[PDB]
Amino acid sequence: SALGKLQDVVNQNAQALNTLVKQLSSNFGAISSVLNDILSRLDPPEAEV
Amino acid sequence: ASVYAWNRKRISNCVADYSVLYNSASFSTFKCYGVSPTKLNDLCFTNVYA
Repeated sequence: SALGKLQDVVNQNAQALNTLVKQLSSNFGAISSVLNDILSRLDPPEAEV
Repeated sequence: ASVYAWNRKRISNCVADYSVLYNSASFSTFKCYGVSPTKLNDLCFTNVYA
């Protein structure tokens, strides 16, 4: 842990990217977190919402 | 069946042809919730309950 500053910087960056990827998999108050299933499980007008 | 004794059948391990239901049109109400009502309900389902 002598180079702890650089390790902290890369860990913060990795945590930010991992958080972004995890947020990508989010319901966000919809029916599902995947959009292809929304397209296949709804007609285009309802799906737009 | 009567309303209180609602009868449940499990549709398992068979392919389904949902399009006869859609094109029959004799069905008075064909309202679909959560699944598409534009004849796009032809998807892989683990369990189908009638």
